[PDB]
Amino acid sequence: SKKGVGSTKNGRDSHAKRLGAKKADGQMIRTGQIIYRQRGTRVYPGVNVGLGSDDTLFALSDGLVKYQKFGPKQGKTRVSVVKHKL
Amino acid sequence: MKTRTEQRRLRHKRIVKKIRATNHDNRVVLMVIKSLNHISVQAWDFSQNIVLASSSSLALKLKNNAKLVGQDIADKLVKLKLTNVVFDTGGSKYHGRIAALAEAARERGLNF
Amino acid sequence: MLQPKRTKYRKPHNVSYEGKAKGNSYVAFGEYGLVATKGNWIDARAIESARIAISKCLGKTGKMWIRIFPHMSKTKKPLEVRMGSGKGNPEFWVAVVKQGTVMFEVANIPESQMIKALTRAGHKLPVTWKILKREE
Amino acid sequence: AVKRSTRLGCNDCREINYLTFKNVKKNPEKLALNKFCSRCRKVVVHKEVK
Amino acid sequence: FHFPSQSVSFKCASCSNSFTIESTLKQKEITIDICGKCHPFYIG
Amino acid sequence: NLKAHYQKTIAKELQKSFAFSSIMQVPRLEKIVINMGVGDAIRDSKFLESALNELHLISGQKPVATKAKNAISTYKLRAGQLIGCKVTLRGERMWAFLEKLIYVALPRVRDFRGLSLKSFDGRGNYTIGIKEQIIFPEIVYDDIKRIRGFDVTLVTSTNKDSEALALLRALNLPL
RNA sequence: UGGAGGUAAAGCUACUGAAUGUAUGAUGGCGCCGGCGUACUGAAUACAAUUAAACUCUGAAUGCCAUUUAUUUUA
RNA sequence: CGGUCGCCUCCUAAAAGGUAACGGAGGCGUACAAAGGUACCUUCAGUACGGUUGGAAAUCGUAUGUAGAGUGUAAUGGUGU
RNA sequence: UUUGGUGCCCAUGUCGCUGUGGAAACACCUGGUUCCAUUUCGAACCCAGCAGUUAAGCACAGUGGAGCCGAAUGUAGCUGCAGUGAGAAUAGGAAAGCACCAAGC
Repeated sequence: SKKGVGSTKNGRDSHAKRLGAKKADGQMIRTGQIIYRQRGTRVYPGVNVGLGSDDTLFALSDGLVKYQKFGPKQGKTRVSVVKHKL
Repeated sequence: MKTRTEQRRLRHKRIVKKIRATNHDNRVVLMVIKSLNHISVQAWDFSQNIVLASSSSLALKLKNNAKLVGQDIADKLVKLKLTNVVFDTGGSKYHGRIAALAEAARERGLNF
Repeated sequence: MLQPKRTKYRKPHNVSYEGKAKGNSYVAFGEYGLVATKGNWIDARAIESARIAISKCLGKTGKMWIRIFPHMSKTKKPLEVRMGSGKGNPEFWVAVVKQGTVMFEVANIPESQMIKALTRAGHKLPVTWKILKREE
Repeated sequence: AVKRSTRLGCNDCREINYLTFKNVKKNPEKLALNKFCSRCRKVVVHKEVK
Repeated sequence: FHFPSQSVSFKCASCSNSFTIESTLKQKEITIDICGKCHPFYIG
Repeated sequence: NLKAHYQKTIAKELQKSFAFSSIMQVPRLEKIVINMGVGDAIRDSKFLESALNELHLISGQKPVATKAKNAISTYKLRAGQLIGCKVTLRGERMWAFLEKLIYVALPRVRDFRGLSLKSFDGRGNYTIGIKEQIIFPEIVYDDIKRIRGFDVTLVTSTNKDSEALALLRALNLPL
């Protein structure tokens, strides 16, 4: 029958803001195009790339983008961009 | 916990990491190493991880002071069309022999 | 009965137990074990019943080993209430059972005694049990 | 729900030029700085105006 | 700055001995009645 | 000057006793440390002034304080509020403090029976605790009544405790 | 073909909270004169082995981002 | 009636991203004249040994140990020159 | 080759254990007056010199002791009775490798 069964006490949840992989290797990237969003630092800035105060990775010079693997147990990723060359 | 020698290598490494992460325009580097007896200088070009030339007191010159080493290697770089160099402190402080070398490099037409 | 004392969470989700078993696929300590040929959910009260039956039919001569333990806590919303209003309340602790893994094991007692003990303990479980010997 | 903003301007050119957070209960001494100005094209001293 | 003591002697009048590395300067050559050399149980 | 005495005779004496082929494998004193334990900073007696005063009157060297490095919720202690005092010294002061300890203070102990409990930690270090408050000549009476003493440490260049013991025994250390 | 990921599964001396047997038993409690036997509870250690949405030393396939060859639409 | 109405962290969310329920769990409506900027110097916590106050635990030296230390906070990620 | 210096690689490059060697050098070392220096002190930084040094750092040779990587087969999972391929662990491996400058063979 009817009964005041309530007491949820929690339904709160924050709006999810998209992040992660926004670009990939093999595409020409003009300067200023954001490549990877993250909360933290899981992709170290390599060469010819810049880091913004949100730790946001972006490019400075044109060229093809590539990822490299390194680290103490080979589990760290670097993003880099090379000039368009043959 | 260190040995006065690993510390020098460690601080040279922190400085090298700083120079490699900071650069957005390409300038050759002039590394300097001070030892117990004398000093040495090495002109390195980046983007290739190779070395143009070097100088020291081991080239049959007097030990330290010795500011002449701070000129000839400079003349080495200007003859290879390099005037935009960055001065590394190696694993030492910008003072004494290092400062003497820096002023020697400065006074013969180098820009840093 | 056999219950954990604290947990970082109070009401976790359920778990599927389809597919072949994981871990405890072979005997370890006892000489003769009881394997389960069906995955299901068993509470600690049935485990207690099986253990007391094993002990009573065993005597202070052999030894027995229990291979699993309830690590999960489901909920059961009280009776005659409407749907919603969050999750209910926990009232039992259950151990997931995957098919093809052993439940109880015994050793150090003649063959007829251990066989009858395992058969007596088997009917107390809601799974299709099967006897098994040590792999040697 | 606590007021923390404070406005700073110069004394040589007299315009409210900057805004900043400042706690009264932690800095009883009145803050003063030296900053650039957009009307005299130079760096001048700045104090808060209430 | 700080108490600037310098080279001052160190005598034992019961052992009649003099030594010096560093001592108090305000009273030159302080006298002491018992020391390690003077003490017979110190040596054994 | 005990420094020359050690550098010329005792060093070669121990090199010939422990017959080796290198002079610096022979043990050498590494550092001299003075450590003050202070507890009246939280009780608000003189705010560490007693330790600074005592260390000033004992040392021919400018004293400097040390701070707590832990969150100590026992009385009230966290990250600062200088407690204890610390001095590390080099050079002629090492031999000066050595000769002072071995000629003026320790032989003046009312109940002296030597100082040895195998206090070696096995990595070549010994620690000696001067118990009484005022026992040195450079420190004069009527200063403070807060109970505290001295904690000196003899440390050698190697990790072999036997060599350190031999060095200390050959340098006139009461044992 | 290149690349990102962190789930399916698998593992729990690779941390995180749960625990099973044995070998050591700390620390206890009981009894007993700092100390003692402990039909006993037992942290930490070595050995055999457990479970997970909020544990991960590790870790698929599929899908997704774009480039390559070829076909096709004019979307 | 009871609970909630905005924003943030993880899972639910099925390795792009995103996804709901009066789902599971927690926080926020600030703080910093320095914890911002820069130059320079320096590196875990704990544990053990040894010494006067000093006991589990103050402090000091050494050694060890591969983050159980810290990061103005809820959580996550990141961070061992 | 050795030998110091340093760059990317960061454990199959680690932690150690035992012997071997220092000409040129790197380091220990000799001292704090000159520049510089400690919350303090030539401990570290820095000066100016080379009496001694194989001890240590350092490099060789060994050491599979610890730590690390991990073969083949089989198997768990999934994509349409066949492809797909894990993890743990096993036999094994490993005492780094690739360039550059300078001295001297």
